Amino acid sequence: HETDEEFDARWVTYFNKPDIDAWELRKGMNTLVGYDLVPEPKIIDAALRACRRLNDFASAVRILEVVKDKAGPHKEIYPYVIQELRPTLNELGISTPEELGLDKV
Amino acid sequence: FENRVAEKQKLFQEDNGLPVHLKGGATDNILYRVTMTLCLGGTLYSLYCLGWASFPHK
Amino acid sequence: APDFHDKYGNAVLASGATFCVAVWVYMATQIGIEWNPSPVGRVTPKEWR
Amino acid sequence: MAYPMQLGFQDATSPIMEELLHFHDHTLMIVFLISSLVLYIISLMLTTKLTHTSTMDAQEVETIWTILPAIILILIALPSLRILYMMDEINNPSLTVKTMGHQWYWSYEYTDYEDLSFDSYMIPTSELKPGELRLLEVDNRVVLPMEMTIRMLVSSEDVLHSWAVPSLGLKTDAIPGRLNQTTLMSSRPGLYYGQCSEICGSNHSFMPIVLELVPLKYFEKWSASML
Amino acid sequence: MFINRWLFSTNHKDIGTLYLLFGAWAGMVGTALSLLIRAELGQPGTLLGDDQIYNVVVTAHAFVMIFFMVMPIMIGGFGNWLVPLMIGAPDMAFPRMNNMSFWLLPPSFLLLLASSMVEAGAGTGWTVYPPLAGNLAHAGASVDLTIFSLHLAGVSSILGAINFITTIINMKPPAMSQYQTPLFVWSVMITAVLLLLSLPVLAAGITMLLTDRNLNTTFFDPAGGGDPILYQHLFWFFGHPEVYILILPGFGMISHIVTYYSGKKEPFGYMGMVWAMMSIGFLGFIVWAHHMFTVGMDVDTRAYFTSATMIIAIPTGVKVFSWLATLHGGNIKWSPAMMWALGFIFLFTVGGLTGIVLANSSLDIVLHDTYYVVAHFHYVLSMGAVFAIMGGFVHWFPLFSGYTLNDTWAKIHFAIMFVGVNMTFFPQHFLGLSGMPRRYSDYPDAYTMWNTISSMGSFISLTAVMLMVFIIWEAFASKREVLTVDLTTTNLEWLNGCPPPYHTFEEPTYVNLK
Amino acid sequence: ITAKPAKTPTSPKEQAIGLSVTFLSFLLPAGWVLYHLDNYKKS
Amino acid sequence: KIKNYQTAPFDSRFPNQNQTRNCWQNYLDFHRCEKAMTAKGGDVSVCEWYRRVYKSLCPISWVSTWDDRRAEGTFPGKI
Amino acid sequence: ASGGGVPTDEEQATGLEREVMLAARKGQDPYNILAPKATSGTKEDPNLVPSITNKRIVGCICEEDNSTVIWFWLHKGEAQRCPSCGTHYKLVPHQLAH
Amino acid sequence: HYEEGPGKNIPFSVENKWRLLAMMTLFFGSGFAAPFFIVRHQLLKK
Amino acid sequence: HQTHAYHMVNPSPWPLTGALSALLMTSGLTMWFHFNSMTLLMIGLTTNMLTMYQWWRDVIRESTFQGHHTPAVQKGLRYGMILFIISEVLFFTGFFWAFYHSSLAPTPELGGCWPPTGIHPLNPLEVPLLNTSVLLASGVSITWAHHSLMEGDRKHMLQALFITITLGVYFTLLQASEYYEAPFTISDGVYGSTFFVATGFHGLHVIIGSTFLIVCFFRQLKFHFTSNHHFGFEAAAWYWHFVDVVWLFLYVSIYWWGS
Amino acid sequence: ASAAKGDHGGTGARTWRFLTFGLALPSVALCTLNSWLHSGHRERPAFIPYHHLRIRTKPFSWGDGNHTFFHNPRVNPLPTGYEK
Amino acid sequence: SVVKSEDYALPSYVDRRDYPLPDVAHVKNLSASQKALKEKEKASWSSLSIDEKVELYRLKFKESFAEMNRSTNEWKTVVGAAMFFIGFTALLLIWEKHYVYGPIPHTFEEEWVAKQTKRMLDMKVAPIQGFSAKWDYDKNEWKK
Amino acid sequence: STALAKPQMRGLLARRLRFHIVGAFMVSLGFATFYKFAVAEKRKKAYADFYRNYDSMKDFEEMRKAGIFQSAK
Ligand code: HEA
Ligand SMILES: CCCCCC/C=C\CCCCCCCCCC(=O)O[C@H](COC(=O)CCCCCCCCCCCCCCC)COP(=O)(O)OC[C@@H](O)CO
Ligand SMILES: CCCCCCCCCCO[C@@H]1O[C@H](CO)[C@@H](O[C@H]2O[C@H](CO)[C@@H](O)[C@H](O)[C@H]2O)[C@H](O)[C@H]1O
Ligand SMILES: CCCCCCCCCCO[C@@H]1O[C@H](CO)[C@@H](O[C@H]2O[C@H](CO)[C@@H](O)[C@H](O)[C@H]2O)[C@H](O)[C@H]1O
Ligand code: CUA
Ligand SMILES: [Cu+2]
Ligand SMILES: [Mg+2]
Ligand code: NA
Ligand SMILES: [Zn+2]
Repeated sequence: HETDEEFDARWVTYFNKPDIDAWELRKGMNTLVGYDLVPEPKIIDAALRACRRLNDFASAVRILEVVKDKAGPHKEIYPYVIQELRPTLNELGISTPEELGLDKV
Repeated sequence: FENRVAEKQKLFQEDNGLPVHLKGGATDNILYRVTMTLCLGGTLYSLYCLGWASFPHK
Repeated sequence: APDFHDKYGNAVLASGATFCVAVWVYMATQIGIEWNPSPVGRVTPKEWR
Repeated sequence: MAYPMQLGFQDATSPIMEELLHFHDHTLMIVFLISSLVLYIISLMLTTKLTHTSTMDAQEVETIWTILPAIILILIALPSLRILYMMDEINNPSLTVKTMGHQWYWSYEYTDYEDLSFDSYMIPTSELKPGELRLLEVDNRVVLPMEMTIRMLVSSEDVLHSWAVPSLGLKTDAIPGRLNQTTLMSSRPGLYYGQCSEICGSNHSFMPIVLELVPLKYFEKWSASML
Repeated sequence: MFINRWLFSTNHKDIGTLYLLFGAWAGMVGTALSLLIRAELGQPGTLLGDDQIYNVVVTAHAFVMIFFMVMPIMIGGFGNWLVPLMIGAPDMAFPRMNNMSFWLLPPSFLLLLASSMVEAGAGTGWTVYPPLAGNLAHAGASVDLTIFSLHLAGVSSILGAINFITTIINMKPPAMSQYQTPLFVWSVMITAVLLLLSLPVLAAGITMLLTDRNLNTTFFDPAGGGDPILYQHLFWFFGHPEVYILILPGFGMISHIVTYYSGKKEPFGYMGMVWAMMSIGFLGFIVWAHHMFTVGMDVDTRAYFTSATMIIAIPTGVKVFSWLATLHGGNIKWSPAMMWALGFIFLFTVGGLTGIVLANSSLDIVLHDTYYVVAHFHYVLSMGAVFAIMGGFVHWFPLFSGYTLNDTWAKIHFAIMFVGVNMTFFPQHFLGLSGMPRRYSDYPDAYTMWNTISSMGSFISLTAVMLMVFIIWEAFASKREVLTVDLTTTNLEWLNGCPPPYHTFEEPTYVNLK
Repeated sequence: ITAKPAKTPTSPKEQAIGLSVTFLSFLLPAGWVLYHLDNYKKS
Repeated sequence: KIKNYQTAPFDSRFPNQNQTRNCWQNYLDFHRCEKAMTAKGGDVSVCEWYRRVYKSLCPISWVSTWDDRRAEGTFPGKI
Repeated sequence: ASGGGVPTDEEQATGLEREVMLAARKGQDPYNILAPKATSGTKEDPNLVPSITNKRIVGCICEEDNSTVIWFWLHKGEAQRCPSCGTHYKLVPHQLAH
Repeated sequence: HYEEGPGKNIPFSVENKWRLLAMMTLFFGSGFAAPFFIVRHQLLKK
Repeated sequence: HQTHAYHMVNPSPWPLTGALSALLMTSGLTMWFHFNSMTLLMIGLTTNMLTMYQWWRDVIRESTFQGHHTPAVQKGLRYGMILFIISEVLFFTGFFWAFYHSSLAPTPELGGCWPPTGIHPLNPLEVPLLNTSVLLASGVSITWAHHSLMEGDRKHMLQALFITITLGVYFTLLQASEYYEAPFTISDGVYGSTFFVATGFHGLHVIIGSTFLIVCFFRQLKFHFTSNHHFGFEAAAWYWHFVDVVWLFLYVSIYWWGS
Repeated sequence: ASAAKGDHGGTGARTWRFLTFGLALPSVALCTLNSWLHSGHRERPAFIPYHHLRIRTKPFSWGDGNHTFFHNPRVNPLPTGYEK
Repeated sequence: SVVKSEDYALPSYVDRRDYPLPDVAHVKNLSASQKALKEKEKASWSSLSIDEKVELYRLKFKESFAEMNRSTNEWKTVVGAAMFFIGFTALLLIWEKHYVYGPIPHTFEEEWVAKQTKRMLDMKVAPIQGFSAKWDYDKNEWKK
Repeated sequence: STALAKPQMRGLLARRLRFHIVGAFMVSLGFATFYKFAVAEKRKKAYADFYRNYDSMKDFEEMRKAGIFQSAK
């Protein structure tokens, strides 16, 4: 169908809609995690900033958890994504699940 | 004959709580009792006949 | 809070396995079941006629 | 006959039964491969935390899993049907023998020349001679010439039975009113055993078949002595 | 009120519950008969008596398991509970006739018990072939009682088929086409078409047997120009469709279970699944004489029946691979129902493959009327139809009852049964290849090791059946009420809660056409 | 699925009673018949 | 004349597993021939091929029953 | 010789049959015999779902020829969206018979 | 109307788990026992 | 209150009395065949008739008198009747298969011929041809009755339906006389077996179909049918055409080709 | 085929009554004539106790067990021949 | 918090790794301090404490991914109990052998089997592969 | 410290599937080769070797001398 970059750009556009509502935030994340991919940092960045516009800190943490979950046994993917998102995490004051202790079973 | 279906419609739509098989009146109950008595009595008799037929008779 | 499996799982696994092996070995060897294995390498043929 | 702990077919006594052995090896390889592949793919589908739950297009893969099974079926059917038509080929027998099933024994008629017939009953367990086989020996064996094409004709004088000798690859139903034909050819002398193969009442388990294959000259003297 | 509700029902859920209870009781009868078979065979010699008592037990075992356990549970039980809910219908089309399909089954079962109590029983095989089943070799009432038992079970199922086909064609939401109905509903529709067409031919054949036995007809008697083999054609024209009737609702339940516990909204390849069930239903009417390869048919007929039978592997393979593709990528929930469905995919595949071996008429000469056939059909029945029944029972018990099972106990139950059925039936392949016949109360000594193991497996399966009764007791004893069920957006039967109210869909669903 | 805690919890002792009664319901009548087979067969 | 008979040969009229009609036809042929020969004054020796074939193929009880029914006047085939 | 004497449905139909007949004459479908035609399904133009109570089950065939139907309860109040395609639905409760 | 809800949509009571155990014992145990008693019956004839 | 068009049926005893009637008829036939007694069979036949009467009575109450047969319910009953007829076609197919099996390969016991030695078939050009003209004529008169009903013509519906029933009765009386006059019997080997079981089940269906037509006649006398709503008449007419077509196959196969 | 008739325009009650009285009932009357013309007993053939006829494997459950249900003494012999 | 039977047709909460953002919050009713926390969440999240951030997470969600995905010791109970019940089965088989089965036939006696084995070798049972093929007729012993 | 490289993030399930379906195919071919050598050809060679110099009269004479026959002493 479409290139990787075209797919990524549609998803960035989706989450960047300024007046995205809570339902659309959830619909987007719950649809995105059905695909055979871990979303690119630029997609996650847009989704986290949507959480910020929706005043929803908890869903921002949950989205970081679902990035780690989608990587499965590929343990190198989540730390990479967190690395790429650190400027956004610092800017928005988003703590990672690990910083909150929410990676403990 | 005259068309008396409207009379039967009134009878069978009367708001009396009766199920359809009893809604014609007292004759329905009698015929039900006859049917159910013959069925249940006949079924007991069939079980007696099985008891009889399950053993040899010399 | 530990659940039933945390508390008793090790004991159920060890006891069930030990019991199962013991009682099937006893059944298979001690009560006179005739398994009729192959005579090959086991039976010394004997004159019959 | 079968031997203890046996896993597969009795060794072949006839060329058609050898053909069936090789055909079964071919088909069992396929059965093992497909069963193992399904078990393996189950294990593969069940052993990853990776997910993909959106709609999956089916059209492409359904070509694979209709075409490959169709090819496999053809690779089974081709040797299967070759053997089927071999078994049916014209062969010109030297001898015709009839067997009639009864409750619960077999009778045999050899009426090409003389009026020869007899009954064949299981040896009771209490009367077995030392080394004889429980439920398989008979009083009067079906003596036949080895290395010769024999027409067997099978029928019944009461209920259904079925006349079977596994090591020759034979099983022909015994149907009253019907005369079913099969061909028998042993490559070897010896004693070849079978058992009634259609439920026929109280002693279905207890009406076996024992063929005794010997050289023609011994068969001819046996036949004459049985008149 | 109790009589009105449970003897005079016109409600699809209560009638479904009646069928599940009847089928569960029949399954205990059928399990007891299977233990008697394996007790007789578990050591060499004679335990109970000669082959007459033994084959009365074998014949009843098959009739009970097929007509009183599998078909009532799958079609009467799961079909009545689930089909109306899955299409948003308020009941079956003929809700009162539906009740008579249920109430014909206790009389049918009574006739079968009676057949075994009078005279010396019907020791015929579940195929009831003459002349053994005729009035000289089976004089007296037993075989006539068996025929009448089959007549009543056949009327029950023909009326039930009429009801299901009518309900599924006529009572969907107006916007829902047949290609928007769930696969279990398709599997029940197809099964009902097979029942409608096949059971009347069985009824004709067994009526001809009844008149040869009692009215001096000679349909099957050569003395009057009849033919025992005609009865075999009429019986097997029904009997091959009958095995697809036994498995197709199971295929439907397996598609739902695998979809659900894979966390998917839909099965892989829906139209291929519909195609494959229809193809299997159609091909299942043109193959019956593979039950007759040793009767003396012409070679070209044997070749046809070999080839037509093998082609059924193609649509069946599409279903197996589609279940594997439904697992693919799933968020797998290792529930007890999923374990039953995964066992089904593998063990049904094994049994189907030994069926393909048997389809080769040349090889079937040596395998027919041996335990290789018994191994084939118990892989597809005890490890196929029964595994789909147990997966569907564990999955939908909370819907029907409103209570949950203990999942750890249900996994223990699956583990015990899995060992037991495989230990019972796998060695029966060796017994068949090495020539052990069917319907024997005793065997030549060489066959002892595998008969001993097979009987030990049957006792393990007994332990699992006893445990299943305790598990159902524990659930009703503890009363853990259901709260939330996931995936209701693609499993409509759960959306009215657990249990659903007596009347559901009094206001129909809204579905538009766009 | 989620569910409420049991309205009438069945303790391990209660489960052992239910399990034992269930098993004995199946095993005692069949065992009685099979134990007495010889008594039946010759009669 | 074409003796050294061993058994009944393959007959293309009856090539399948069910040989009932082979037995029947040869029994009829023998007895039809025999009736023809005895009538016009002739030798049943000319019927011998059919005799040998039906004796090879036919169960003894079938032949016996058919013989009994020909003697009784109840044999349903045409001779 | 065509005579009369056979009642018509207009004359003699009764009960629910008569209710359905009279509603059809008016172009009304209180007993849900026809499939409703979708709107554009936006939030400004939601699909309007009649009900005699305050919730009704919707099935959404999100795209033409989908075999999967998406089922959910629609409640009285603000429009809700199909969880698969997002198309909007709004309950319109009313009085007696649809 | 009729009773609705868990434990009420069945023809047997689950109000007391021990009465239920007895009823389930009798129900499933009678089906399992019947073939053994029919075999006994067939042996005691002849 | 419901807002669909389907019929929720009142709880009914007739499924149970019908099922018990089936137990009594079958155990009754067993008692008659083996224990020289007709008592159970007579009870079963009586309870079966009572069950059928009250069940179908209640269907008339539900539809003519209570209005529950909306078009959706009527469409379901059309499918139900079509599927029932298909099941009956397959029942007869088993008896046609038996007939062609036995007649196409006549065994030595028959003489190796069909008809068997000793069998003297009826002449298909005599009463069997008359029976064929009678059932074909009744298919024409039931079609006249149907169009009369649709056109609102009470008198001619009743006339045509009476003629149809009369012809069904004529067929049944003719067949009963032919049974008595036939020189062969059900015990005359497979010729008698196939002839009397297949024509006998057909005669049973003629009696059933004639009874169904008589029910429709009296319902029509009582004005139950409207010119557009009369599914019980449609079902009886479909069943009657099925009985006619089965007879045409019996006539061509057993009476004509098999003679 | 178009048979040889040819009405239509509208298949209706008047046409089906025309067919009933103009073709169907005349055909029944013709066949009734043809039948009640060839009736009158035809002689019964010699009795021959063929074994594929007069089957008795179980007594019939009525009468003396040896008479068929619609036994006609004139034309139905028993296994031992015609009644007297 | 408390989910009720009569809530069955309402949007519900679920912890599923494939449905990360459920249809409702885990906790819908808020105390005074929880209300003030949701107000503080409208300002910079850098000003929330770790504990405030955990509290916001636990208002929205019940279990974290690590919690909902945890493994358990249930397999030990399942396998162990299954082996117990399979073990119990052998008790049934021991009972059957003791009380139900009589002696087996005399053809399984050692001497009978030795004579029957010689006779099978004398008639060359399965001489190509199955049985007599394993006997060395030249050395009069089983092939090694 | 240094940054982490960008790993593959897309199609991880499909890549796993492809690799193991190929691996299953290679294993299937290996098994078919093994089975042909260990079962099918073994059986062909066992029957061919048995019959290559087989003397049926000698076999008969051994069986006769062992006393197995009814028809031959
Ligand atoms: C649920 C029950 C059930 C089912 C579904 C089946 C399904 C099949 N059966 Fe079976 N069968 C019985 C129950 C069943 N059978 C019973 C009870 C008997 C005995 C009757 C009696 O005598 O009492 C019997 C007997 C029987 C016989 C007669 C043997 C004899 O008596 O000598 C034959 C012969 O062809 C047969 C064949 C098959 C085949 C080919 C299928 C096929 O439908 C199976 C198709 C499935 C697969 C092939 C597996 C999945 C496919 C793939 C993974 C694709 C790739 C595969 C290939 C390329 C091969 N069965
Ligand atoms: C030993 C005994 C053996 C059996 C003997 C049977 C004897 C005779 C039985 C004859 C059958 C009588 C059937 C009477 C049905 C009456 C009810 C009816 O006809 O009901 C109709 C619905 O059809 C419906 O259910 C249709 C429902 C009935 C279909 C029946 C088809 C025949 C089945 C008979 C059994 C066959 C057995 C074959 C055995 C081999 C009512 O709807 P309408 O007509 O539209 O009216 C409404 C209008 O008034 C509104 O304006
Ligand atoms: C309330 C619902 C209905 C309940 C029905 C209960 C019916 C009970 C009546 C049974 O009576 C028996 O009937 C037998 C047969 O029916 C009789 O046997 C007799 O009947 C045969 C039939 O005529 C004779 O030929 C025999 O000589 C003779 O044994 C027998 O004397 C008598 O005890
Ligand atoms: C395939 C289904 C069955 C599988 C295996 C069944 C396992 C049997 C469980 C026990 O059954 C009991 O066994 C006792 C023996 O242990 C029997 O008592 C019998 O033997 C006792 C000891 O000799 C006497 O005291 C009693 O009076 C006498 O009834 C008793 O009747 C029977 O209920
Ligand atoms: Cu003879 Cu089985
Ligand atoms: Cu089949
Ligand atoms: Mg067979
Ligand atoms: Na035994
Ligand atoms: Zn949608």
